[PDB]
Amino acid sequence: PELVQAVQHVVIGPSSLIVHGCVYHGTLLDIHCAVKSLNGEVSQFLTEGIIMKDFSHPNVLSLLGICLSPLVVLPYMKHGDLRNFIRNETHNPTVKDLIGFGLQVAKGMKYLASKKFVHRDLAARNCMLDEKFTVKVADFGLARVPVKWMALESLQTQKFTTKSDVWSFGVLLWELMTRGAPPYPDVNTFDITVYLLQGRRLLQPEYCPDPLYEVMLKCWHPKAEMRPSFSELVSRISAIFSTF
Ligand SMILES: C[C@@H](c1ccccc1)n1cc(-c2cc(F)cc(F)c2)c(=O)[nH]c1=O
Repeated sequence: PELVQAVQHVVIGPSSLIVHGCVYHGTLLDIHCAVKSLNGEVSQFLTEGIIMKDFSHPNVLSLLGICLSPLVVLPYMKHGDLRNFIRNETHNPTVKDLIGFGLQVAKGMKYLASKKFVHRDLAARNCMLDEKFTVKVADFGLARVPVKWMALESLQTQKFTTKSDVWSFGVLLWELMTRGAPPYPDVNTFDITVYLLQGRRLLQPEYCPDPLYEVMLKCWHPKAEMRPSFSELVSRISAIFSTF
């Protein structure tokens, strides 16, 4: 009804999209795009469109538009996801370049948080890279419609907030400083809640600066309230990057 009218500015007409679930290459008119096919719930998908169409930040993947299986049209990202990029042979980003990637994630997340957007699945596998190696926060498989990245309160209560996203970002920083290493590889899926309650945490990566590892430890506080906001994380990571 009114949702139907509110999504008109995000709806793309079939005479403007050429598709060539999963992601397929496609062309858009208003240009090269990525089109994900989505194999009650349609109502929640439409409100997401209204929200994500408002997005305009250099570190956030933009939503070009939506199709009526429903399709999602996103800008094409040449170097794919961040996690696979830091594990690829052809790319050798320095430790300063990895810190820089993390800062771009923090600024895009600062933007998402300024707009009251709780990501729910922040991980390096969900951040894309474009042709200029700009890191763009994205979701490659529905989250608002991954236990080794979830906050303690999310594991126990199933509640997701911006402070629980800060916890996921701490794990994302670890992934970057380890170059795509699986967090908690010897901790069962069914054992992390007790492991985290007992105080235990991920250890300092070999090539991680001491102030940057303190930042990861701040994101992993048992109290969500005691965790640094995204604005604070941008401030602290910019400070580290400038003096590294
Ligand atoms: C815009 C981008 C994103 C996601 C999170 C944070 C920032 C940016 N994005 C949006 C959707 C999406 C779009 C919709 F219109 C409805 C929906 F259900 C999902 C998606 O599947 N993947 C993805 O990367």
